[PDB]
Amino acid sequence: RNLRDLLAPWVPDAPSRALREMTLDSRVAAAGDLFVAVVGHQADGRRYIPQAIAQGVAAIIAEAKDEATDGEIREMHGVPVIYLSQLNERLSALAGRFYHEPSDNLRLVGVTGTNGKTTTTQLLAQWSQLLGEISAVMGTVGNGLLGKVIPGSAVDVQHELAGLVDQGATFCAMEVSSHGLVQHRVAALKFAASVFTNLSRDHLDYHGDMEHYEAAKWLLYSEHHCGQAIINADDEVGRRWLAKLPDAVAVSMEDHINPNCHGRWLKATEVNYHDSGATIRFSSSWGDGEIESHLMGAFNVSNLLLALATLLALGYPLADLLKTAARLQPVCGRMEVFTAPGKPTVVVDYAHTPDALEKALQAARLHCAGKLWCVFGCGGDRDKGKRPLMGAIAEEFADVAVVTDDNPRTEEPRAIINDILAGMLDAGHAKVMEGRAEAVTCAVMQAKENDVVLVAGKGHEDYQIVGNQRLDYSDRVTVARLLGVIA
Repeated sequence: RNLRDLLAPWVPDAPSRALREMTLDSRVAAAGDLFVAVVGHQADGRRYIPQAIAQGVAAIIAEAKDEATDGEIREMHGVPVIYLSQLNERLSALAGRFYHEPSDNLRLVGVTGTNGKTTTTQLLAQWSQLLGEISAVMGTVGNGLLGKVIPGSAVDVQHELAGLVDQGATFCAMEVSSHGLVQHRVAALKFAASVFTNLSRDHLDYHGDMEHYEAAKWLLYSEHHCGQAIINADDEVGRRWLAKLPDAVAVSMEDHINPNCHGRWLKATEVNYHDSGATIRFSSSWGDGEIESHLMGAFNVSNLLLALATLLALGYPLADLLKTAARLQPVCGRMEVFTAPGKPTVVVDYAHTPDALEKALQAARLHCAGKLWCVFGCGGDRDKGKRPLMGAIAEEFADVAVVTDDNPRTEEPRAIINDILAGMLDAGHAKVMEGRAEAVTCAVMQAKENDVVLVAGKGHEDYQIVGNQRLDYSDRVTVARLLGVIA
């Protein structure tokens, strides 16, 4: 890594200097580093140039605004200070070059939208790895090779992607946030494909507002290297964009493919939501098929179809994708199904808010031939407002509500339960059982073979906080043991 080579596309005359790491933070800026001095929200990195120099940085690239002309090379205490205009906009490119263009050395797929990013990225990484990639994810759960995802500027993004390339990754599925996009955090990444799940963007009822939002997003899209575009046609905004993008792939499970456009498409023609997943029949411009998914609910059918369409668009053979679909797993503790011969289906989900609980129950209901049970509680020593709302939801969307404890902390457990029951029309119809393990057991043991039990609020978490004690407890393990299976 050399300053002169780093800057060659933009500044021809730049001095030769060996460089170690690239950093925006003067505090960690060490001997031989490149310090990048940016102007951001209420902070100006240029003010920390002396500190960085004093700490022995090899070189500095700095925002030119109000200080210098674009490409101006200065020297301070023998340290080159090179000024660039619109440095925030160019930081991704600068870091990309610094880290040897990681997105040109693996197949990077970006997933954007309000919901389903995490699941879709996981599915992309898993499925590609099933077909022989070494896959990785970058998202809200963390970054890493599949199964080793460890829990954020344009520099950090490039650095992390380079780390993955160094570890052998040949495929990366990345969550891209609206905020990340707008702040130029992925500006220079070469996406092989870009996936759009959905837009629950409230506050856009005014046509001028929807117009400006769309305009701003279109402008950003046009500036990025998005590669193959894969768009959920079951989303309203999705459809409007598809009408403008004849090379985009349209994905639907609700009959929104327009076959007159002769574009690429994939659509679920029928779905059987059953006691251990979903049987998905689909047609596509690549051929037709049937997938056995072990994911639960309609949203996860959508997520799966988006991943499928993406991998098809990138040239992964349909026959191979079909052969590996049954190996795709849920995100741990997210609508995670547990089944055993002749027992109720049990779903463990992290849902711990009214909206999440409603969604989880509606999803579970699809797979439920019999009665739907909901085992849940609310956290103690936290905002109490959600409690009656979760009670009303459980009463409405489940057939049996089993109210129990969920991290009661130092609050009287029964008081929490009372707040929950208060939200019900008929609290007397709810079951209450304290000891969470006992409540889960009660549902699982009483539920009929064709019933579904949703165990909500913990997901992957393996603790129950009672008092100041973090007790070893897992819904997944409890359910697994009851069903005679392995979590």
